Amino acid sequence: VSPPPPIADEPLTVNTGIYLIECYSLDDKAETFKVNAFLSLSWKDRRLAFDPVRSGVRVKTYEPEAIWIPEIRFVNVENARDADVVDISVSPDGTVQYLERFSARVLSPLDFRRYPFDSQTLHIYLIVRSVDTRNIVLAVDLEKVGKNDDVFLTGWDIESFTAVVKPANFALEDRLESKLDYQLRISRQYFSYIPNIILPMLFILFISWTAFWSTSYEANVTLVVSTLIAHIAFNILVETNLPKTPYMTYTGAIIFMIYLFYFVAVIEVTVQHYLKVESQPARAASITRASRIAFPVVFLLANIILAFLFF
Amino acid sequence: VSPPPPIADEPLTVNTGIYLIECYSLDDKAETFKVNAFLSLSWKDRRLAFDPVRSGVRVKTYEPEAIWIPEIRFVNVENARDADVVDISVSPDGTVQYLERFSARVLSPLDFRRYPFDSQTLHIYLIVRSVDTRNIVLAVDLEKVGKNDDVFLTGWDIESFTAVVKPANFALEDRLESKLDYQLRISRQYFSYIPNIILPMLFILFISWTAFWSTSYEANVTLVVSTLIAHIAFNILVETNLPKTPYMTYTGAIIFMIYLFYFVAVIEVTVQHYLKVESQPARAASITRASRIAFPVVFLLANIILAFLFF
Amino acid sequence: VSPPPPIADEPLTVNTGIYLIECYSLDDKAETFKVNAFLSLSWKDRRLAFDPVRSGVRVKTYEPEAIWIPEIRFVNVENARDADVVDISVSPDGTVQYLERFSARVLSPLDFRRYPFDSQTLHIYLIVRSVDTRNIVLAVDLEKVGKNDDVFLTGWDIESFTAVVKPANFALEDRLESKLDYQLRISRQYFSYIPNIILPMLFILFISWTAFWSTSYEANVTLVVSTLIAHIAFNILVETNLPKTPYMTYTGAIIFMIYLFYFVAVIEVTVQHYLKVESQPARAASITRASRIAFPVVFLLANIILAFLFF
Amino acid sequence: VSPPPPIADEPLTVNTGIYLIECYSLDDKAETFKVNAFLSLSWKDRRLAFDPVRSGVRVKTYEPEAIWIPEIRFVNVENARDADVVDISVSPDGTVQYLERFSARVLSPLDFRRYPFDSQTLHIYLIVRSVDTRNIVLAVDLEKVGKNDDVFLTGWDIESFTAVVKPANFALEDRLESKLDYQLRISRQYFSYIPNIILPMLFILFISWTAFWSTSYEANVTLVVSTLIAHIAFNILVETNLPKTPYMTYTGAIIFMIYLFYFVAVIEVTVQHYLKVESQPARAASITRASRIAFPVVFLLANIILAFLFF
Amino acid sequence: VSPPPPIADEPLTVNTGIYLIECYSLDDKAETFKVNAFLSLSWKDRRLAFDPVRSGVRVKTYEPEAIWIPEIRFVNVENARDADVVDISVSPDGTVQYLERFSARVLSPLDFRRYPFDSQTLHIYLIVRSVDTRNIVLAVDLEKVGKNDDVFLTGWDIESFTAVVKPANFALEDRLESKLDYQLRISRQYFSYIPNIILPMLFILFISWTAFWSTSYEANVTLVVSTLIAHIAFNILVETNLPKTPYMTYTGAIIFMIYLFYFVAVIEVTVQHYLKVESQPARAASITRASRIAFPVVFLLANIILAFLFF
Ligand SMILES: [Cl-]
Ligand SMILES: [Cl-]
Ligand SMILES: [Cl-]
Repeated sequence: VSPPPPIADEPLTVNTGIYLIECYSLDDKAETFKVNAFLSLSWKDRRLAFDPVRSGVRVKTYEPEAIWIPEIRFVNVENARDADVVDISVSPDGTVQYLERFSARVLSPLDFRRYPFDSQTLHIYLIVRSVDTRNIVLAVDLEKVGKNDDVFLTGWDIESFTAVVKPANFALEDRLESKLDYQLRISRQYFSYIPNIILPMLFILFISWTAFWSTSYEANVTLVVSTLIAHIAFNILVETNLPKTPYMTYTGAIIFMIYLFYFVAVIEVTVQHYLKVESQPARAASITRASRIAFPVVFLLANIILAFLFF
Repeated sequence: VSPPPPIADEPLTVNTGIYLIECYSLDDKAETFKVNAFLSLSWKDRRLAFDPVRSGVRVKTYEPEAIWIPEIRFVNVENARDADVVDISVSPDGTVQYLERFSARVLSPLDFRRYPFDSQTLHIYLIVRSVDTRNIVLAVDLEKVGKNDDVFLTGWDIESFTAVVKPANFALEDRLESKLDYQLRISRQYFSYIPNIILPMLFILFISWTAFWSTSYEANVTLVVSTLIAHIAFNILVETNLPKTPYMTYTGAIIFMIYLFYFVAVIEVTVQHYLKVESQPARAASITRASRIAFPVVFLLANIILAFLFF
Repeated sequence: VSPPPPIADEPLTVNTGIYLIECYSLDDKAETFKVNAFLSLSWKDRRLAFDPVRSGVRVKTYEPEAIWIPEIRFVNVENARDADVVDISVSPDGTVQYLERFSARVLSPLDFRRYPFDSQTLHIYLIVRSVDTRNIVLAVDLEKVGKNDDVFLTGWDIESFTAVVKPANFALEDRLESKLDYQLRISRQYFSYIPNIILPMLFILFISWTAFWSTSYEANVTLVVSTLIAHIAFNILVETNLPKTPYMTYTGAIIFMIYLFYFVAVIEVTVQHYLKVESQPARAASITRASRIAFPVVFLLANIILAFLFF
Repeated sequence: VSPPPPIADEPLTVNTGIYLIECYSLDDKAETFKVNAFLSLSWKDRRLAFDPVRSGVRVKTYEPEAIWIPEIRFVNVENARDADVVDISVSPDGTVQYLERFSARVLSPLDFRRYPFDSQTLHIYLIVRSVDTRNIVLAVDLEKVGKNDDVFLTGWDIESFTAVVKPANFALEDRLESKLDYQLRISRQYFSYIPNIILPMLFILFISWTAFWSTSYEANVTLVVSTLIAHIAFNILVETNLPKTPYMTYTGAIIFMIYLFYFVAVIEVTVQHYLKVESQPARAASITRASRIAFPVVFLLANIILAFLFF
Repeated sequence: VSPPPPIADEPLTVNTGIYLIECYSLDDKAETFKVNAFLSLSWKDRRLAFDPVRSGVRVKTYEPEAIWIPEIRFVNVENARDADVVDISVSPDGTVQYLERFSARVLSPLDFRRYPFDSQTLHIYLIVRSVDTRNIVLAVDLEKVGKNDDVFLTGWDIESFTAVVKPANFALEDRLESKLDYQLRISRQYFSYIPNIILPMLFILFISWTAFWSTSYEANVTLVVSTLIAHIAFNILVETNLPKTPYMTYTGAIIFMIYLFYFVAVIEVTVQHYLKVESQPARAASITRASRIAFPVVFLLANIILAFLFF
């Protein structure tokens, strides 16, 4: 075959809809996710039209390579989609109803600034290249767009699956291409991170601060440096969950700022000990007593400085 | 082709059965598992019926694309099934017997609340979309549903493979779809976890508690902080076996509660030492002697508080 | 096509043979292994028989989908086999010679009780489903079963590749199925494990025992707890080589028993120190001197208790 | 089919262009990256030419296996490309316009000398083998070469995608082959590495240096050796991001040089302690006080020695 | 089709050549590597021969399934090769020129005795099975065997790609098979390993030896045991780069021998301390002073004992 000829000089509207049956494998590091969904297309090809009265049953089915079907292709995917054709129904008036079920690996970027309290807007871009004999445009059949009540993306809640109704079209290598935008919004399930990363990472920090109620370098070094080792256990665990962002993550800031509250603690401790060899135990254990508040304070300030700075 | 015409105005019962030949790769983190099984279908298409007497042999075989075969598709899979067709036998009266062997990667969620003492109900959902010319319904051929005596899902015992006989059917994008539910129940083999995770994780905790029979900060810090390091070895090992649940796991609770019995131990130790610089060795080593029971008690209580809270 | 009609009322013998060209990727954790082998089949279909004298060359070749070929399928595989057809030769008398080379991922379980001193019996099960018009049986063409002198399964020696000549056949969903059993026996190359896991894991234990010739808690805690950290390095390395068995592995026992000889060492040390604060340096360093033999003894006993218990 | 016959004795120019739709998965260790792009070809086959006036619409479409299409193949790929054919338009004068969209895994080496401040020149080599009946040459259709404003290669900025216009051609196994060179230049997003690797790796080093303001071996050993442990945490993390280069990386130098500033620190410390048993506390704590500047100096020198040496 | 009939009673020589376009992914652990190469075949089938003077152009091209092409198959591969056919040219005299480009994952074992200073001989074995009607033999077209100036196998230098000209042929399941042997020799790029594994692993050892210039058990235990921890960091990193060999690696020996120079160091230290409690500070610090040379000596001896033993 080859396309429907234009009765006027109009371009052909093709009526698209994506209905999600599964979302799975949101891979943060990779900035991807797998989807499994119906893709539903719908266009007018009068060449196929017919008389219901004489022909018998209302609507006519075709095997795929019988009729002309538009080159609808996903933009932002790695795996060029794996699809079964489900039904092709042609209505009396030459209007076609195409349905495939597909699954593909989509490549939408994620913004980690607010990790692990972030939300995202995933993107499934649909395209169609316009042929020789006529232009083609896509548009949204808002009733053939949805998702399942099953659909669970482990570690995220799912807000909306909507579609930007207006396809911005444009010239790509001499011909026109029409591009739609489907939008899956999600919010990270942050609960996990409290008792798995934050509360522990804090306890091991707080332990470090017990060297303010001690005056034994021999022991304080152990206190602070050992807990720094323990903290390092949890920096290398968090920084490889995520990709190398060229912008600062919020968790990453918190974590990096902690590397001072160890560094500076060592300084205080190293000083308190210094002065006590230099015999000013008054001035030494002024500092050390100060710290007992300075540290918890400057922390609760500076986490609130950051909190605001990031939200 | 195209479907059997409805003699009355009835829908079309299709007679389904899944017989498991292999279950494997239950992936906890992914919330998936691979299955390899016969799918057996069975429907009435009178167009194919015949006279055995004037025939040859009793029953007639067809190559797949010869006859009309219903669009039976798995719902909750990532890999749209890999299938070889095994036999299509048509009985004299137009009743078809379809058999394929398939294997697919199924995506059923697991509830980790009781890990690693949990059990699960896996789900293989079968669907069929209803065509223009008539509706289609599924139902269970209870004699064509089973599993092998071979079948072993490493790290789980397998209870039942049954099927919810009544398919709840419903409207999806204008047409009807009929959905069955096959149910594989399993229970985790928890033995591994005793001598691999729990008993060790306890010994390293108990060691921490030897700092109640000591009065040497210089050493006690080492005792408690080192064992905390060792414990951290086993938190990062358990917390990446599993997915990030937004609900509290039972193992996760135990583990998180342990991070206090290190934190609080440090407090006690830090205090006992504090008081000894402030000269109340009586009051100091009252506490220290108390702890010798307080800790083991509050633990056996609070593990039994949790145990109950989770079971 | 459809099968050879039975001249008597006999079932059809199909003459099977597997010749291994490669075994590779024995995956302990997965309980699998990849094989790459000739599958050779051989049956009598008189419909194909012919006159050599008049027809020309002695034996006739056919492209696969020309003749009737039996549905031979592997039972215990994940990847339903990838096969090239190599030759189909039909002898004058209607006897067919089928040869494919295949490769597949086989799923045979392994028994780890004796790891890493274990041996295994891998299993490649061949099946054939019996048709409508006649029954089918498999049997072994003992001269078409072997393996290469190349074949190396890294980390295992390979004993035998034999086949249980008698196929136990049986009824599966109304029809007969005939199942053969091919058996690849292997023994683990345990040498690696001596200087990589056992000898080191022992040295770090023996170091722990230097705290019996010391009377400095400050230091002994360090000695024992540090070496316990080092030992933990090698428990988490061994326990993820293997799958979670619900039965006790021999290596796992040894390892778990070691977690006492650290625990109990801490006890002794914690005691020796205790008594020295309570002023019985005699009784304290009686124990400590006892231990110097108690420990190495109770170890050589209890590894020999286990050794016998497991062999 | 078979090629266009040469009107003169000229070779055939084929007009190539690659338009990148996605770059992703730059795998440093593997020295690869996945691309997804239009490949656009364009040649003159007069056999296909026609009269527009009589034939109807201006330009003629063909299904792929209808016409002769040149054997264009990618050189430096692992996955021999996955391609859909998009359009084949033949202009009146026998000039063909071929368009496929492809995606492939490209194998271009990366130079890590300046990691993680490096830039790279990726390479997509296009080839065509020349046939019996005539020679074939490639050349660049500079207007059909570009990339998207979407295209993001996580962790890199993308400079240019250009093409070396002149294909160097040559004899390979008796016949000619013509090879083009497309060039994707990129620069690593180094920001991530400051607060994730460098600043921490420095703090843990600076802590080591607090043992110059201390005179307690018992503690200094702890200070220096513990921080060396912490540093080892970050050497094994960096050295497995990257491949085993046979040339010195810049990060690797820095890191390896740090292993001296621990080694030499131990020496100083071990000495200061030695002398203090030998009773020259003057000479001992001359050294120690010297070091307080020697170390930070020799570091700022030697990082600047290297910095220059590498840039 | 079916083969060329033998004019005499000779077997058919088939003229093979492999030209490497890419080698990549030498996987030490797996004992594999991916190759991407031309396979070029060449045989005499007179049935295809012709008269150039009357037929027109010198040489005739055929689509693959037109002519008889020999069953050439790779022996030692996991992935049964992925191939495009490039050209089939038939010369006037019935001699065929076949060319495919293929890529496959080859399974050649590597000998790790001398790791990481080893070299290897990779193996790509070509086979052909001999038919009913006549025998087939392979042989090398030495001018159609080579490699690219591009070809880079990251972490190895590439010496030669040659072919054992004489195919040893043999009987496999009743018929003859002819097997060629192509040989890719490579040498490991060992530079990486000096500043990444050996020099550090030595510094951490040398630090251990600073406990000979100290007489503080409290501290020496820390010195030696901590550095043993640090060394363990680098044993578990080296021992999982490589497969479990049943023979001793050279790196593995060095590493295992190091586990004594920690063990024995502990002994010395544990002794020096013992004697100081038993009051022979002379005899104690005789040993300690001896060691200061004993250790570095016995090391430079015993690494040279081994060096020789392995080379
Ligand atoms: Cl697509
Ligand atoms: Cl499906
Ligand atoms: Cl290609």
